[PDB]
Amino acid sequence: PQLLCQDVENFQKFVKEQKQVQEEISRMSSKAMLKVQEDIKALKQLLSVASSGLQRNALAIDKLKIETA
Amino acid sequence: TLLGDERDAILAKWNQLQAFWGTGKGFFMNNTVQIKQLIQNPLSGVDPIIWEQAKVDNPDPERLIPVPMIGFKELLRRLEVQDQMTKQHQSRLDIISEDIGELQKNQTTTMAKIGQ
Amino acid sequence: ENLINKWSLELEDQEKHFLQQATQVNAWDRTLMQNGERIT
Repeated sequence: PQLLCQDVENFQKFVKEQKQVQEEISRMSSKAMLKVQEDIKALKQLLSVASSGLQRNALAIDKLKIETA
Repeated sequence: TLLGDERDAILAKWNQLQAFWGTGKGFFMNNTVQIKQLIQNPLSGVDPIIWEQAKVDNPDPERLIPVPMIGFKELLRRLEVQDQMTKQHQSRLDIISEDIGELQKNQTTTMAKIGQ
Repeated sequence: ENLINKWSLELEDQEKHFLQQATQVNAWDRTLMQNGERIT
């Protein structure tokens, strides 16, 4: 029976060790991923603000060119 | 004895040998013709059948190919990749924001010159 | 037969948890890709 009672312990050892990897995944929970979408949604609106500023600049540029001419 | 056999099922259950891997068999879509070269001739030990079913259920097949996920240690490595990608991601957002801010400052200066 | 019971029990439990964990990892990866697109 020693074989059986050693196989039981080694088997439960392997299983518990894999449960440890389950525990590691449990620790690994990710949230900066949730932050990435916010960062990108903000980068878009900021680039849009810059675009609006430059688009306001272009009309002044045309006015400057024509008036200087 | 069915006791030792149930124990063998428990032993192959929670394990890295993919012997009915503890119902921990789970597939992730890792972004990726060489696709059709890799996605067939199946992977490191995943069953051809479930791998084909995964390539069948994989969303964004052009934006992602199937990748074996091996237990929860692989989930851990995946979350590590996730955190690293998130770091580079907010860093790239930072680069874009710096570009936008420089644009706005120089545009303000240009506009002020326009008035002169 | 007691420890044999706890073996299968912990198996099923931690397996359900780890499956949900791989699922959360998949979701985080989906969000990472989707935000990378906007970054591009």
